[PDB]
Amino acid sequence: MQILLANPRGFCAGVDRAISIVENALAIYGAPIYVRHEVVHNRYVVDSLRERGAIFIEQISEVPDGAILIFSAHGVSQAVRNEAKSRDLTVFDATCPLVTKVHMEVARASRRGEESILIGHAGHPEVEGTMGQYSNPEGGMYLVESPDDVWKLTVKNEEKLSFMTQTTLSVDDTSDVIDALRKRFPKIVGPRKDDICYATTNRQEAVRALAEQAEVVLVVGSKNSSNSNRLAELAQRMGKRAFLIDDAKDIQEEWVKEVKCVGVTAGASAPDILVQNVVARLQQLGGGEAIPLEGREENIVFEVPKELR
Ligand SMILES: CC#CCOP(=O)(O)OP(=O)(O)O
Ligand code: SF4
Repeated sequence: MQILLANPRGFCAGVDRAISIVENALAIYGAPIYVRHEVVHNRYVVDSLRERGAIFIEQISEVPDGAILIFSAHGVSQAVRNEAKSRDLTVFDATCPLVTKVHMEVARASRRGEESILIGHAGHPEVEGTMGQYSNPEGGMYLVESPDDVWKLTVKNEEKLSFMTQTTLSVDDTSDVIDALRKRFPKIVGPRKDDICYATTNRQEAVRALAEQAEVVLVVGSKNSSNSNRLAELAQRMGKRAFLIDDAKDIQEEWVKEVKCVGVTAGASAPDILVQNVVARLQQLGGGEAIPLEGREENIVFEVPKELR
């Protein structure tokens, strides 16, 4: 059985930065370091940091006075930031710079009292954080997930309306939402295409290329990782069996029995050691040397804040 690896796969710049922010905090200050939300949506990363003394919480009321608190890479609402600010807390922010870019646009619209529409998935932490930058009661902030949602939306003033997107969506499904937004609201203002980041765009392109060759695609990523779920979904819609897996223990032999070509990729929150162990397991199940596919080269790095070198 041939093993193909998607390219690019695995860690993006925001996820490597966020992990480094928590590890460096641990190394500088010792345990415990409190983290608001999973720093990134990967069970192995989160367990690793927990075993080293990071304590992951959902609400600032779970953090003691005097504690060091880190915001996860997905970002936080103004209310959460204000709650940490009004408390005794030393705060480091691991929000990806490409999520903060979206937050600044929502802040701008809020200050103008002009309504905004975010395209994104209800209850995802990034959507909570981004919706949470809008505070002006005179404007409005609305979430849509599908064209049907756009067809039911009514707003106060459609001549002054802008849109933003979550960073880890399906490029194709988002494009259909934006097409609806523009038909429904011809004066709506947005970015040229969406706020989907380079890493999400690039890993979707890479898994498309992988699924063209492979019969079965394994995506290394946790169940609550939006971008990892989008890679599996993309492969499934191309008619390949695709499985979202945390690690090699998840691989069921039946999924690859009699399969001549198996493809592996990884979401932007999955460490390469997990892919290495997946490949080892596929080799126990008959696979040969893993062959990386040619891919678009990535070169962006985001540095940790100077305070945490
Ligand atoms: C912030 C961020 C990021 C990329 O990985 P993730 O943590 O799995 O996040 P998503 O659930 O948004 O995909
Ligand atoms: S998936 Fe994109 S926006 Fe999210 S942390 Fe990675 S680089 Fe930043």
